[PDB]
Amino acid sequence: DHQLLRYLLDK
Amino acid sequence: MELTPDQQTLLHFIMDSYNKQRMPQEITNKILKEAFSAEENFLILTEMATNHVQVLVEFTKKLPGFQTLDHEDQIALLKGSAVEAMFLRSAEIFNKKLPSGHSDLLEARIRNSGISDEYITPMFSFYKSIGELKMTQEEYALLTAIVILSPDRQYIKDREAVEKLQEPLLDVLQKLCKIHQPENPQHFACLLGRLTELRTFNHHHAEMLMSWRVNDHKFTPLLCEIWDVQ
Ligand SMILES: O=C(NC1CCCCC1)[C@H](C1CCCCC1)n1c(-c2ccc(CO)cc2)nc2ccccc21
Repeated sequence: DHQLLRYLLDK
Repeated sequence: MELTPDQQTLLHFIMDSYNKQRMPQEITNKILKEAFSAEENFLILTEMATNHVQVLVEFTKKLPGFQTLDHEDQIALLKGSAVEAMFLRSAEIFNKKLPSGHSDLLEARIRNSGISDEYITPMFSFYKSIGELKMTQEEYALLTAIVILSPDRQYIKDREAVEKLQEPLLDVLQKLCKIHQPENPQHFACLLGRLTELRTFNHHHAEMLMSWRVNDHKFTPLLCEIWDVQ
């Protein structure tokens, strides 16, 4: 779903 | 009454992390210098808000214990606080002292920026009410962390894990409030009370954005998933 927020959080 | 060495370390860590934000001077100087059309102002806000969300994710992941939380609760907290954190930051910026007549011009420029009349009133009432608190940068930084680490957000699987993370930040803020303002012993209560007003802005936010007097309401993909706009 929210893959942009997920990407920013998991970096 | 005074802060413990752990609390002092916590406060400074939050403060440095909070200062990675775009300078209040950069925002005010941009809109005070030139008068813009609603189209340009919508685009300014969209650029401002994308930078804000990016820096907010970085601030949030540096919050002690945030990385130890369940990954689904992490998203929920960020989605839950992003609009509130944005209005609290705008409120911070709005209430920074500027030369004579500058704060008046800034206010008049936001008022005719392109937003609907109906949303200007609760927004400016919230800003002016935040100013009446005469908040320090420390207080703004801690209250932002407290807003982010709210255990009573929607779709939180483990409230207790979030509670345990927000409690040391509340303790620090309360110690600060009772130090800077012993004259107003209700200062801490007033700060926490503003948080319930921030929550209202979250509810009508998508309507606020679509109400802008522009032909096309174009948002960045990041703002689209954070704000739930198309
Ligand atoms: O730039 C801005 N906000 C950013 C957001 C991310 C965090 C930093 C501030 C904008 C706009 C001001 C009018 C011209 C275009 C930008 N703004 C608002 C504001 C106006 C409307 C909405 C919702 O529709 C939300 C916020 N309040 C401000 C108070 C002070 C200085 C800017 C302020």
